Amino acid sequence: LTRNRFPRVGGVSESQWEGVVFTVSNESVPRWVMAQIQPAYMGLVATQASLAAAEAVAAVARRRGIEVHGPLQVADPNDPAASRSQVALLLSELRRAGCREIAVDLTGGKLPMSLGAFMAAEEAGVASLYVATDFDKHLKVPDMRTATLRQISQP
Amino acid sequence: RNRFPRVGGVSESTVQWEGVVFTVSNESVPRWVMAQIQPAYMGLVATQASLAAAEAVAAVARRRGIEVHGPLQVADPNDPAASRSQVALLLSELRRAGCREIAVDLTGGKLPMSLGAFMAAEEAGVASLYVATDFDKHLKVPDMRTATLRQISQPE
RNA sequence: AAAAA
Repeated sequence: LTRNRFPRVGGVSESQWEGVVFTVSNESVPRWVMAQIQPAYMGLVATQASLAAAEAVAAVARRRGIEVHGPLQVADPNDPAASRSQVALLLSELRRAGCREIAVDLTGGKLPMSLGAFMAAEEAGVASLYVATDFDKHLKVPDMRTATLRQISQP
Repeated sequence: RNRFPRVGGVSESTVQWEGVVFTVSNESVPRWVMAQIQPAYMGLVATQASLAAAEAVAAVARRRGIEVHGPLQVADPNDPAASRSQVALLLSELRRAGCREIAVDLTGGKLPMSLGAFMAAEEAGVASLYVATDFDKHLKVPDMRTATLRQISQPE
């Protein structure tokens, strides 16, 4: 059979990975993951609309001494194939730079961006992560006081 | 090592899928998908919070002659494992009930629910779909008029 | 809030 199999699904990581690749829609959630994981390497995949947010994340990362790859851009946030291709490129680029353990944080972007990132993570044998939060009812944004680093799959 | 040989594309057919399983957050998108695919069977996975919306979808479907399975429930929308288990059961239940071509619509529910549904679809060799819209910047809502059925993955 | 909004 050629059918895919997911032997380890779910769970929580509360720190390890030294590299993280993000799909990007906002800057605050990747900045939180950066503070939790303290990676030495970072990859970023964004859209035209979220490019500025991704550049804000990279600017904070560089001032902490993190090696940043990207932001790479996808032309269509609805297309899972473009996000798969760009995340797979960054995972390869991080590995060729010496990065060992890498995770893909697929929280940001539209669902096809996250699903393409997941497929690229699975094809590379790397873990996929998701930042679970409750919604801040009074500030109308994710409540990062509630943030938990959940694990989607560990190949 | 998993591999995804067929990723992306656009789907336009009222006869390709006999059944659709939804992860549920709202009733509007599943009702749109029902109209487009016109399935004979439907499965539904919900949380305690989205159970009422899933029941609204089921009620509409029953009155159109669709055989509805579920809603099954997951305790936590942030955990992929429960959604994966419940979608896997529904895919099996639909196959046992006579449904030969099933899709999983990933659009609804929290992202971990969708990711669990994707993993169950892949393990069952069934296709995953997404309802793409452009943002209706006038109403600050997804623009349902722009809705197109996207293919996420088509397992071999 | 759970269709990047």
